[PDB]
Amino acid sequence: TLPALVGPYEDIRAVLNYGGSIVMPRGCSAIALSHGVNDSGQFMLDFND
Amino acid sequence: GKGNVGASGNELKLSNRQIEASVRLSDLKIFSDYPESLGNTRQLKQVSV
Repeated sequence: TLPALVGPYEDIRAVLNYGGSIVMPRGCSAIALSHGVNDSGQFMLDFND
Repeated sequence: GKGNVGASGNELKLSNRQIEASVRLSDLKIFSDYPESLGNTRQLKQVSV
């Protein structure tokens, strides 16, 4: 979550990465962050994936 | 009754009874939004208005 002074038409741009020793295949080692309003980085919050 | 402003790809105009506004995709510069690191092929998939 990113609670800054954000106005309309503004699109935050953050990236989370993990650089650990254990390497699990790509697709999930890094994620983006666009609006930050309790953003999970996915268009769905599904735990049955 | 009729107006036109803009260039190929990025053009607003009035044709017949309708008004058309075209946006050139390459104009939008989405490569520049995020670093080429951790991304090779970028492509659009969803549009909401």
